[PDB]
Amino acid sequence: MTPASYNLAVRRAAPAVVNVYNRGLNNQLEIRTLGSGVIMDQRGYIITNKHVINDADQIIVALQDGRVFEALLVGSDSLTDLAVLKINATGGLPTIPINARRVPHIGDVVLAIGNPYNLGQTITQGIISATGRIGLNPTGRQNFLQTDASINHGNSGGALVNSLGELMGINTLSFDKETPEGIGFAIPFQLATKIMDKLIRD
Amino acid sequence: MTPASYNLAVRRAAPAVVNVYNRLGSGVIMDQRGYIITNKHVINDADQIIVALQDGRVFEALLVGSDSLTDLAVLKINATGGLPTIPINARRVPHIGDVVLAIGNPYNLGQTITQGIISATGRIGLNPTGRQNFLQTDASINHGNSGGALVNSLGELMGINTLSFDKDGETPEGIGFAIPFQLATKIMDKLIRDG
Amino acid sequence: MTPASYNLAVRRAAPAVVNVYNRLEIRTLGSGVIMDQRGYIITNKHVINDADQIIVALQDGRVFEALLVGSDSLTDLAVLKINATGGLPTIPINARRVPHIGDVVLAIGNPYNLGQTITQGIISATGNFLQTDASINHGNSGGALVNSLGELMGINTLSFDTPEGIGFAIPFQLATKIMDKLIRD
Repeated sequence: MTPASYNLAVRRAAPAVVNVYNRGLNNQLEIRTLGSGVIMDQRGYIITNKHVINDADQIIVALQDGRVFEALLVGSDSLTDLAVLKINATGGLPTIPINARRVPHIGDVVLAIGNPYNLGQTITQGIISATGRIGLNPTGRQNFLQTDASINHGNSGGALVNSLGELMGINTLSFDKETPEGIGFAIPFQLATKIMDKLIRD
Repeated sequence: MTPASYNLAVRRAAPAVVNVYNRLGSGVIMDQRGYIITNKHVINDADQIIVALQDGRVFEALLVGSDSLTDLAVLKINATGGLPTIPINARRVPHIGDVVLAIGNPYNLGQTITQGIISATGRIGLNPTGRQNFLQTDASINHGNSGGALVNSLGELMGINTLSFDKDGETPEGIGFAIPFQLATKIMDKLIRDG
Repeated sequence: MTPASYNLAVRRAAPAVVNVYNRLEIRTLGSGVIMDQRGYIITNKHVINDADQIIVALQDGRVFEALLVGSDSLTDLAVLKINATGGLPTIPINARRVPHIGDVVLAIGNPYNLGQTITQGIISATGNFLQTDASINHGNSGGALVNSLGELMGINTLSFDTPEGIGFAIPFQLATKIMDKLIRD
C-alpha cells in the first residue's frame, strides 16, 4: 500500500519557494533578517515580506536547486506588508502553481513552505483556520487567512498551498500576545497577486 | 481535482459553537431548546453571561447549573428562531488516531478551526491530568478554546475542549485535553432534570 | 460513514513503543522502540545516560528493568534489553520504502509523563536527520516516528531550542544498522 501524503503538493510548489536574506553593513556584511519568497512567473518576479527586505543593503534570493541570485526590490506594499523582488534568471525558473478560479474554504488542508531559522526549506501542514478582514467594515473584502500550519521566523514571505500545490496565500508574521500555538496568518493569493501586478507598474 | 478538506465537518459543527463572554471562553449549543454546554471554570463567578452565535445573534444566558466533578456547566438561552445544534452520534467509538478539529474563540480572534488527531482516549492510574477519562488531542488549543467543541471529520462531537496545558520546565506543544462527549451528555441531562 | 483516521497506524506501531525511565528517583525520561521480539529496544543515549537503573514500561502496563547493552556516540543511539515472559510486539519496518517530504507521519512517545501519546504531522524535510512538525515534547526522545502504514520512519530525537513544530528524527535505516551491530555481540 501507499502512505497518506501531501507529497503531490510539495513537488509542485516547493521548487518555486525561495530563501530570502537581508544582508546589511556591520566593512563586514551580515544577515539582519531572513524570510522566504514565491517565484510568481518566469520573468523573475518574486513576492516576499516587506519587513524581511526592509532597509536592505543586499537582498539575496536562493532557490532550492542551488542557484543564488542578487535581487532588485521593485516595490513593497504597506497595507498588506508585501514586497516584490526581481531576479535575472536565464536558465529557466520553476514557478508556483496558481488557480485563479479557486476559492479557499475553512478546513482545507494547507501546507506552509518557508525557511524557519535558516534550517533550510521546511514544509509544515495544518488547515485554513479562518478567513477575515482587518480594517474598516468586517463585511469588506477578505484580507487575511489564518492557519495552524506551524509558522516560525523565516517563514515570512513564504507560500501557503493546498493539497494540489495551488497558491492560497503569502505567509506573514505569526501571533504573540501566554505562548500561543497554531495561530499564523497569510495574505490571500488573489490579493497578493493584485498587489504584485500593481507594484510591477512603476 | 478536488482539494483535500475538512470543511464538511466545519459547515456541520461550527454554526453550533458559540462565543462566551460576561458583563471569554466558548460553548456548544447541545440542543434546540437552547441548552449550551461549556466549562464550569469558563463561567465561574461571572456576572451576566453573554453568548454570541456565528450568525451574529446575541443572547443573554442563565447558568442552569454546573458540575464540579467534571468542570462542566450548562447554560440556557431563550431564542425565538431556530437554533443550530452540534452533531452527536452516540453510537460512535472514538479511536486513537482519528482526525479531529477544535472549534473555539482563541484570544477573541473570532471562531477558528485547528486540526490534529486523538492523542489518547484515557489514562490508567495517577497522571498529570488528575483524571482517567480525559481525551488528549494535539489540535492547537489556546486561551478561549475552553468550552468549545472537539469534532471528527464528519462533524460529530468527540468532546468538549478544556483548559490549555502551558507548563513545569518548558512550554509544551500539541498537548490539549477534552471532556468525552458521552460524559457531557450525561452531565447535561442531570443538571437539566435537576432543576 | 467512517471518520478519517490514522488508527491503523496506531494499532500497528504503538504496541511496540515503550516508555523509558532513568532512575532512586526520576532524573529524566524518554521513549524507546522494540526492534525485535526477544526484547531489544532502541532509544537515545542521552535519555539513559548515567542511570543508576533503567526502567522500561510497555503500553500494556508491564514494567521491566532494562540492561544497557550498548550505544553509539555518533548517532546518539542506545540499545536496551528486557526479558519479557513471552514474545514482544515489534515496530513495523519496510526497508524498501523511501520517505517523502509531505508524507503524513505520527509521533509516538511519552510527553511529560502524560502516558503514551500519538501526535501527527508530516515529514517536513529529509535533509541524515529527518525533520517533522508532529508535536514533539520532553519525554518524546527515543520514540517512534511512523507513517500512515505504521512503518518506521525514524527515532525521534531532541527538539529545537520559542520555536513551534520543529522536531528531528534519526532515520530508521540508522537504527536498524545500529541494532544489528549490537545484537551480534
